[PDB]
Amino acid sequence: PFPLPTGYFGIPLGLAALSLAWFHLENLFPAARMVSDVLGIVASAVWILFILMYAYKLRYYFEEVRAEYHSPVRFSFIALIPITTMLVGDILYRWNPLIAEVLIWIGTIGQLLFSTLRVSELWQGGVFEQKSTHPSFYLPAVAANFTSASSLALLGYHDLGYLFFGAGMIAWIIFEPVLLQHLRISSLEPQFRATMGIVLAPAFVCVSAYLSINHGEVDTLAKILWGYGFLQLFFLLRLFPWIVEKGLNIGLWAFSFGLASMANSATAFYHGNVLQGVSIFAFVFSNVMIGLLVLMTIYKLTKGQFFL
Amino acid sequence: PFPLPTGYFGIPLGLAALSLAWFHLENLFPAARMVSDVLGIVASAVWILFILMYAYKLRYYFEEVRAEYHSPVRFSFIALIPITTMLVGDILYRWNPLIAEVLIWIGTIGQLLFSTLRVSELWQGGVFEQKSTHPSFYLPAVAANFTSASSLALLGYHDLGYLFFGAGMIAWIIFEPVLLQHLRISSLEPQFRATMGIVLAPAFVCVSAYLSINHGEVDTLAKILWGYGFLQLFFLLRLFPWIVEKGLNIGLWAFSFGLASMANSATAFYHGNVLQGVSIFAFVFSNVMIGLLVLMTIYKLTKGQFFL
Amino acid sequence: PFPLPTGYFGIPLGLAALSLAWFHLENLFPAARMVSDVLGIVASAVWILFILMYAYKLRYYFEEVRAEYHSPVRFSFIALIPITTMLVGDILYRWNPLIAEVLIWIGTIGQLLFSTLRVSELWQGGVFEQKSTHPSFYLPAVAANFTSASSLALLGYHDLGYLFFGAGMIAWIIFEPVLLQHLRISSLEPQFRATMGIVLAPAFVCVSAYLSINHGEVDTLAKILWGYGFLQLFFLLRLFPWIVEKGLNIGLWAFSFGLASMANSATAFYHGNVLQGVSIFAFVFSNVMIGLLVLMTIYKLTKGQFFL
Repeated sequence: PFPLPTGYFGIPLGLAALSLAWFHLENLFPAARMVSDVLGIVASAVWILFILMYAYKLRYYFEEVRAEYHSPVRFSFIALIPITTMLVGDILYRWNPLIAEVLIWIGTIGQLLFSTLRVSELWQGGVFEQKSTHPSFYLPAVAANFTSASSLALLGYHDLGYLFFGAGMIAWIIFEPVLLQHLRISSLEPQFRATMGIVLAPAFVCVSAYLSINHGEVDTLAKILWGYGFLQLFFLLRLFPWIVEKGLNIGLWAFSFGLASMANSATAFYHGNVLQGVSIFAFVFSNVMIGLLVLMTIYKLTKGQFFL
Repeated sequence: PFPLPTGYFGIPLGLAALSLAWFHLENLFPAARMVSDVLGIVASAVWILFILMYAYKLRYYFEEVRAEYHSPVRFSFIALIPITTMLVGDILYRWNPLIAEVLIWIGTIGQLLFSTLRVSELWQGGVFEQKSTHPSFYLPAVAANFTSASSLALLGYHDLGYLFFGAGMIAWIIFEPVLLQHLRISSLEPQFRATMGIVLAPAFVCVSAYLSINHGEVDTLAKILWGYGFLQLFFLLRLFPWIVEKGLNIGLWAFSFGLASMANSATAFYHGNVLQGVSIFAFVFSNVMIGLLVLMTIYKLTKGQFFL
Repeated sequence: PFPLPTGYFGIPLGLAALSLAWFHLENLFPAARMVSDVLGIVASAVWILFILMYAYKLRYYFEEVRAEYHSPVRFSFIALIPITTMLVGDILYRWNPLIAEVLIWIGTIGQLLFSTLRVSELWQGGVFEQKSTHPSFYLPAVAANFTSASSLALLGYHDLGYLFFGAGMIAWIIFEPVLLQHLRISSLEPQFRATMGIVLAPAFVCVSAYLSINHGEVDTLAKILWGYGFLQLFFLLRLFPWIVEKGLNIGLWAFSFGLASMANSATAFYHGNVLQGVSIFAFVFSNVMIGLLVLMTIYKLTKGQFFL
């Protein structure tokens, strides 16, 4: 097998999302920019390492890449590569806007092409099964569109960002019903339980992208999106002992994207003088959870229980 | 078996919702305030009686309470208690704002905790079944959130009300698809057919809550919500002979929440000079239907076919 | 059987939608009004011919009409008659507003009654099956409501148009999840693959109706709707070789409604100076695709492969 699973890309993804969330606090806190820079540099280094390892996989492990691409469930994790690429471009935009725009466009085109080629292929039927409805399916159809929308908004293409954001939002609200019904009916295997944290992602990622596109204006839509996001957060907090029933694992980084988007939207709301206490609580909670994830990853690295 | 099914809480629930709907017509009609006061007092008395009966059930019938709480389908009716509590708090707000706030907060916390502890347990799987997808599932995930949002808006917490309203709205949008698909596929047993009236509830309850939070402004969202609510109302009117295939019963009070929310939104739309004729028709239809429900309940009480 | 399938009504439907889209370009081009008039006249003639054929069917083939009405899947195509009637009324509104209003009201009442009588009857269950979830179900529940909303907006009834538009939009959002899940799970049979083009319709029909009701003011909702519409357009472009695996057929006109609504929304967006390049591309693409459909229909007619 390949040492690095494609699902490990959630580490740089979450770190970059948290870096952007901290970047949004540049003015109110002098060390916020330093924290954002540190997080962004760490995320960029991790993303570079993972991209090189995935290139090695393509060159010498193309059979596994083909298997995961053709699988009805594992293909969704390949969408983490363009998402993390767009996030790294967003990070670099504070230093080199040209490289940032190049990376953002590369990631947007890559994720759009991947969704067109694979997510639409499922409509043919026969390969996708009722037990293939996993939370990871948000990554190609939902998370990628929101990330592309936010990145394009960062580049100034606000109308194209609106298009991508709407695509992601409607895909999210069109897929989540069947996903939740399947979770209610057919449970979820322990090895796939860590991916339940992706259920927290779309609700907060949508509001983060919307606030990025519309210059951080807190409309009724953003408040509604936090309503659902906090409902989901409470639901998953009550289920966390069941998610980690078999123990802590690197798969819990799936919560990282949701937590970082929650922190970003929390900064946006705090800037708007709306639900300031709730925003502070959400930001602190997301930061503490991501710090615990980082500590767990460090412990796994030291103990050697990280790579496969 | 306890003489009071947990589903009988829809009587005070609908009566209180209609009382608030009439309260909204205080200025336009001099006896509207008297009608609202009468409805609110009757609803409060019925709610107090039912709360005492349920406390008796807890003290001496805790086995049945546990069975209904752990059931994947019957648990949803326990959410009627916090909803009725919040509605009674809303009623009392016109007399004792402090008691109203206390009841509203108690109900909001209770329903949020119930949804977190039970609606999220279903995701574990193995207990919820495809045949457990019933209209009653709206009560914990949807109706409770809308009622909490409207109550908080009544207290002045408009942003928290927006959060709760969005949670309820997105929960409704996420659950209704599978519910309607199941209804199309697996029919519905006669004993559960009376609960089909809850399908009418979310569309009108959402617009009622939205108009409560945003100071009764008729936005495009309210018009859209009435569009879908009237579509569903026509759909259920065509199905009413099928719903009462085995005769009228106290289960028809499930329509009461939808009718009362329709009346409240009708008052809100009439105040805004938007579709005044349709608003008057909806208000009159809701009042007449709830009066018919009250007459049926009185007939059952006299005949002795009310308690189980 | 009867020579003309009820699904052939998509020809006048698509032609009329494209005629309205071109009519929206009256001022920009001198020949735009002439093109719109030609398209509208051809669509009206085809609709008159098909209505006469369907009247002949009712008088002398009522058994087939009853069979398609009672079928859980074939009934949806009967909604094409009121939809095309409303579109023809919209066309005639430029010449005889009174006849246009009469036709629009007749079509609105007919489609509303059909949905109430049949779409709601499916909730009884036992006749609708998991394999009856086809894209054609959009026609009675979604496309009809959007067309009625747009037609009513054309007549000046903007609030009633908003009601119908919201009904259609929420019906679309409530049905698409299970439809896409079924498509992913079970492959659509080749004879029903041509109807996959109806999946493209709702996303663009919704934005077209919204622009018609709100005076073509490009709002965030319109941009979101284009986002999802273009996502679905790419998805179906990837799938087109699979849709026509067994060859081209008159069933491909199902794409006509989606393409024409895309063209109409393209005119609306170009008017507002929002994504002008994308608007031009969408308009040209829709016009070229509908022209290809027209050429295919002409070739089928010449080769005697059009009627059954």
